[PDB]
Amino acid sequence: TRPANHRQLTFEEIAKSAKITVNEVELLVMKALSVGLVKGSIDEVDKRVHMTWVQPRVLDLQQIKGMKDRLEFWCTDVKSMEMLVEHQAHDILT
Amino acid sequence: AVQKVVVHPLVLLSVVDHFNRIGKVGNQKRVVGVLLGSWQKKVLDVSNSFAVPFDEDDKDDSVWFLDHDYLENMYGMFKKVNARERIVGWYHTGPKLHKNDIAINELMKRYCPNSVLVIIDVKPKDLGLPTEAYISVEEVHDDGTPTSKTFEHVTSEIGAEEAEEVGVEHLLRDIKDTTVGTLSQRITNQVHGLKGLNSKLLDIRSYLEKVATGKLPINHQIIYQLQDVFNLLPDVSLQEFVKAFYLKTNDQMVVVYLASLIRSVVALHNLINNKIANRDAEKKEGQ
Amino acid sequence: DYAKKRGWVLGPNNYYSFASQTTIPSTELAKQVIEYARQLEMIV
Repeated sequence: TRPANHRQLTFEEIAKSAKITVNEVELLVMKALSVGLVKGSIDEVDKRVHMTWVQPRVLDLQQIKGMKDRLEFWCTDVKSMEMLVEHQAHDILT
Repeated sequence: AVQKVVVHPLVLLSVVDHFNRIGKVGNQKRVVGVLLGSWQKKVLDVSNSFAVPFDEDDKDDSVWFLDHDYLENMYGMFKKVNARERIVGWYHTGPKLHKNDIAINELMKRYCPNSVLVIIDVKPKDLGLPTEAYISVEEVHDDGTPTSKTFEHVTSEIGAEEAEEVGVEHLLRDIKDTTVGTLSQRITNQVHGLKGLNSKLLDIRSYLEKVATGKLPINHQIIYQLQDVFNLLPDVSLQEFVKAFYLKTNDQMVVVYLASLIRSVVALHNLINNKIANRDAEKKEGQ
Repeated sequence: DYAKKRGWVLGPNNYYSFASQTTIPSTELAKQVIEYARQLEMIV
């Protein structure tokens, strides 16, 4: 659910999520990582769990549409930037 | 598992010419032939080919006439002409892959235990190579339907040793455009790569739109892959990545700055030399 | 009244606040390097 930008999680956040004392939140994520559902790391001083990656998950039609929105934004970025470089190098191109 | 395959210019042009034949002969829209090469190591070298009379009906898609007898006759015939040439695959001139392909690939595998199919796009493009390499692998659908005979992509590229290089580049020089200008060429490479990436993402977006509209069924595997891609997208405003980026860009600019000094000093030296020489010459003509 | 003079913020205890106090310039740097190449490249 958390997007990539701030996909960091916290022990108390997991506790408000699946019921478990903050003592064993680390153990839960421990088993999760070991089985390989996800990848990342922990910072027990900040009690913040960094999550680089999770297993691919089923998605719904509205999630499909959201992904399409992100893809469209991406493609516009690429097109704009390609056009920029092409323009500013037009004289130096073949 | 043939990881890497190198096609050759001779086979490329031969396929092109044969497709041109068929276009003149009638309207078949696709053509098929056999691909001969020495399977050196786990890297195939498709280095020659020859067409095979093929056909199919636009409707049934189960109807075709690949001639195995002709196939064997001339496979042996070319073996006679040259020895280090035992079938390794087959080419088809199909702008896109067909269902027929799996059955045809099984037939060819009947001769080559590990046969490789390749699609050669006589129609032109501007994004990647005009060739694609596929192998008929069977994978278990972890969930639901049983395993099926499906094609799989393998790293396909193009090469020539020296002689094909000479011929191709000669014809190129005859009708081509500017060669490697170093800076110019590699910037052209950058822009061409951007164009290819843009086209690919246009394609994936179009497919996603078709699915979202419901024109085709949801493929949880393709989804999995897409959200893997997005999950893999990086973060730039990380405040560590950026510091490293600035630091190393500073180093790059430092070296470029010194190199610019080199260029400027040498040019100035040239100017001094030319000026003094010209002054002495004009003095001579004065006297 | 002189707090009419923008009054800073008066902090928590009329501390009058204080002296008030990334984003890779990618496009502009790309322009700069493209320009370097251009200059290096013209026949001139």
